[PDB]
Amino acid sequence: LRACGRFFQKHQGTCFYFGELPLSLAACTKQWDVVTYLLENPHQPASLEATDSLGNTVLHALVMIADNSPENSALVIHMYDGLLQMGARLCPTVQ
Amino acid sequence: FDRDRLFSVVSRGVPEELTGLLEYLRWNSKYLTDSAYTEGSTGKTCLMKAVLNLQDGVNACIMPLLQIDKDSGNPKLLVNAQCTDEFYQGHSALHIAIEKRSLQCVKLLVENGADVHLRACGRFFQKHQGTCFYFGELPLSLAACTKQWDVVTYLLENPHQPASLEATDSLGNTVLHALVMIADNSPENSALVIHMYDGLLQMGARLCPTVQLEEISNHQGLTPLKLAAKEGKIEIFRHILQREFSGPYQPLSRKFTEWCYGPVRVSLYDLSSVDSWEKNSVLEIIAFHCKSPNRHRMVVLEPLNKLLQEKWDRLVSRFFFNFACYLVYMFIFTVVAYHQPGESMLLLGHILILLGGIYLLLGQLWYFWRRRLFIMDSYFEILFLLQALLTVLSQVLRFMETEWYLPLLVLSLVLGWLNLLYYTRGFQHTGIYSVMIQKVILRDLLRFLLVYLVFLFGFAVALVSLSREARPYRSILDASLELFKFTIGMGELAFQEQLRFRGVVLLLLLAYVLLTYVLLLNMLIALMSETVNHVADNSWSIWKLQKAISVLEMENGYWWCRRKKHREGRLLKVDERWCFRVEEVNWAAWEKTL
Amino acid sequence: PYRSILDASLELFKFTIGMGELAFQEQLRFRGVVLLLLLAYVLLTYVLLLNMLIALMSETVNHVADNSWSIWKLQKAI
Amino acid sequence: LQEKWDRLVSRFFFNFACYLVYMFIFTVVAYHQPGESMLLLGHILILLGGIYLLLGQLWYFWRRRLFIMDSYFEILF
Ligand SMILES: CCCCCCCCCC(=O)OC[C@H](COP(=O)([O-])OCCN)OC(=O)CCCCCCCCC
Ligand SMILES: CCCCCCCCCC(=O)OC[C@H](COP(=O)([O-])OCCN)OC(=O)CCCCCCCCC
Ligand SMILES: CCCN(CCC)S(=O)(=O)c1ccc(C(=O)O)cc1
Ligand SMILES: NCCOB(c1ccccc1)c1ccccc1
Repeated sequence: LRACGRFFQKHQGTCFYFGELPLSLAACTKQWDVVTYLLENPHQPASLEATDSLGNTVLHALVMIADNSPENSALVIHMYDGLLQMGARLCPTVQ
Repeated sequence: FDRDRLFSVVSRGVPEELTGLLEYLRWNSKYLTDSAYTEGSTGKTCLMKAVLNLQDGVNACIMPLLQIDKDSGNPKLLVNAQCTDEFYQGHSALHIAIEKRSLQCVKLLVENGADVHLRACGRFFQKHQGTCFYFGELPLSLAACTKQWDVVTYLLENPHQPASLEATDSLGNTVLHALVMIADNSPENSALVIHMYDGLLQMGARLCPTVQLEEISNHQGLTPLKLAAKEGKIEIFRHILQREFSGPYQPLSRKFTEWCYGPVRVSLYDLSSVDSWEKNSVLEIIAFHCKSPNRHRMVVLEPLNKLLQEKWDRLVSRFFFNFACYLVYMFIFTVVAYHQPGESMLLLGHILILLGGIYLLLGQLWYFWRRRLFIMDSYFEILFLLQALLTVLSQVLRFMETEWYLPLLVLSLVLGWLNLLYYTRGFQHTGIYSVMIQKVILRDLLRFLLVYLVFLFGFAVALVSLSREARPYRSILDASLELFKFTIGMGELAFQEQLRFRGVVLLLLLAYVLLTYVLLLNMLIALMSETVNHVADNSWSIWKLQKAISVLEMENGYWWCRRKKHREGRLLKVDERWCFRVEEVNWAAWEKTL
Repeated sequence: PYRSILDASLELFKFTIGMGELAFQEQLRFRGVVLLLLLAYVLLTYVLLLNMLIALMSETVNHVADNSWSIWKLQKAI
Repeated sequence: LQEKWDRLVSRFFFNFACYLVYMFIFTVVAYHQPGESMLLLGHILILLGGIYLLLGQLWYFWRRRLFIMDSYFEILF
């Protein structure tokens, strides 16, 4: 599901950009237990190659929400590596 | 049994020696409240001595002392007796008990009939610049300024005589007002005052639910929220604006969170006594009635930051229309000044600057009449008045055909162009840049001028007197002018052979040079010392204060047309209040919450 | 003196370069007032120089010398 | 020291006022140096005033002879 309202779009104002997918939302918020289950559940697994209205994937969304603060950047990097490493299991043929 | 023996035994705390006191009082038909047993210096009674002389927390002499007075048939009460000195008027034994931090004595006095509403209104307790201790004037207010929870609850809910949070002192200050005044901006002090503020306010919902403690106004007409704005105490001022509670004490909140979604929070802020629609509001107090240096930091808080921003956006068109009308008026002024001796347009131009001068004159007179109660923030308001007065005077002089009309017209043109800095505050580009001129730049320029001009006169008189004998400087005005040319880098320092004392005159001119250089370096050093100890963030807050003052003036409209004030926010049930929705996004705080 | 804006602008600018001719010109009827305007221009201009000097001064204290090496590398990178 | 200053603050300004009067006479006489009677009276006052400051400062330095920039104005006076 793609939440593409003006509140979720990135702009100068009252907004919360996290990408537009539940997988991207579960990645911007430091929620490991949610993000793995969404990716490897047997009912309907999410795909890291999914893109929002701007074409941003999960890795692109993490970059945009990443500040230069060293508390924020540590979690974004750790989330970045974990999603990238787990992507080698679910979709090895996709870079 | 005289005063000296009685004062000694109560100090030593030996009830066994107090046996003969009752017999002596009955024999002489006297009471403990009589002037014979009170120190004439202040009016201290025998009970007051006992409370300040404590052992193990309870003075065993107090109880026998109190029951003796009851047996003595005193028409007054020793417990309710107060001092009579000018400095310590109204001081009582109950005040001493709370000060000594001894709940047991406070329990003892009220059980025997202590009046909890005794008002210590002496000069020592009144707030003034000097040796004083302002805590309000009631024992309840004293028990609140001192962090004594156990005392303050018992005084409020005791079955003998319960105190009331709605009680007021000589200035009309309640318990909440007293906490505000004694509240410093230190973050150890402000934490206890806020915690005391919430606790008394919450407990007030139990003892007096029908009474709104936050809306009680003192003799100055200020609520506890308005008093914090006037006193410039931002730390407690911020908490009241953003006060939020949950559970049974939810109605006591002023900030109601509507919905929170990640870093984005939506909160309904109460605008009661805050919106500028009502007279003597918090916004008006900060801009005009407040005089603390913190008033620029209080206009950037929420909801004031968004409340003033929305007012500015509505009135930004009025600000530029006012700016455009001033540019047109000054464009006419400049053209008429230049083309002063085709005559019909000059006459029309003279009329417009005459009508314009009256318009600014009446506008500024109306402003100062409204500002007469509290008057550097009005720096341009004075200049806009002077430009109007000189323009009116110049046009009046032109009617009388006196030649001095032209100098006044030209001085008005100079002042009018300089008044254009007032409209730099309407743009973020120019507003922030022009902040650091009135605060430091303009003040220290005056310091150098006054000192330098005095000794410019001293050297000018010296040069003229010394140069009067021949082997230049014919008067003070001339000698002042030549001496001033050294400052502008055009001073003619030459060995003038026409003077008999040619050598000495050069020495005076040289001595003036380095002595003046001392003044420039001192001024440069003075300018230099505040730049290092300066915060760039203050420039943004000071500019917002300048816009805050501006929007409040335009809300009143023009002097010739008073516009109806529009109330901000909307009436929303939260118990319905005129709340103001504020949308706030904070990634840093949200991530720390995760 | 001061026959036009271009002339009057030039004489007023000479004060900034330290060559301003501040004299009591007897040829003018309002000789006293003209001097007051010239004097008022001097301190008012000095306010502008000091404000600019203060503005220049405030970023030097809050400056990092390491940025100069990185900015130069960006210039070479471009 | 604050209570001593409050008691002697009137003496400080009286000393200041006497110096302003003395310098006002000094400035007038210096300017109007070559009606002659007032100039002669003005010359006498600055002569008597000069001796007064001379004797006052000599007495000060005699008492300060044991321990001598804090006396910067004492030298100038
Ligand atoms: C568009 C053509 C205008 C031609 C010139 C007319 C005279 C204008 C006089 C003038 O300079 O007014 C300035 C004023 C705004 O100043 P302020 O209140 O911001 O001053 C700030 C001080 N700190 O401006 C106003 O208040 C608005 C103008 C009102 C015009 C109608 C007047 C009707 C009178 C009966
Ligand atoms: C009111 C009219 C005065 C007319 C001028 C009279 C001469 C005054 C001379 C003068 O300048 O005295 C200054 C002196 C104070 O200096 P100081 O001790 O603070 O110097 C500070 C140095 N650091 O002042 C005093 O000591 C007080 C004046 C004494 C007047 C009576 C004199 C009687 C003599 C017999
Ligand atoms: C109009 C906003 C609707 N929502 C926000 C999403 C942008 S919401 O998801 O319905 C929501 C969220 C949180 C709370 C709450 O914290 O009380 C209530 C409602
Ligand atoms: N070209 C427009 C420049 O605007 B100014 C400006 C622009 C951005 C930030 C700060 C200021 C400006 C110019 C002169 C004096 C004061 C401010």
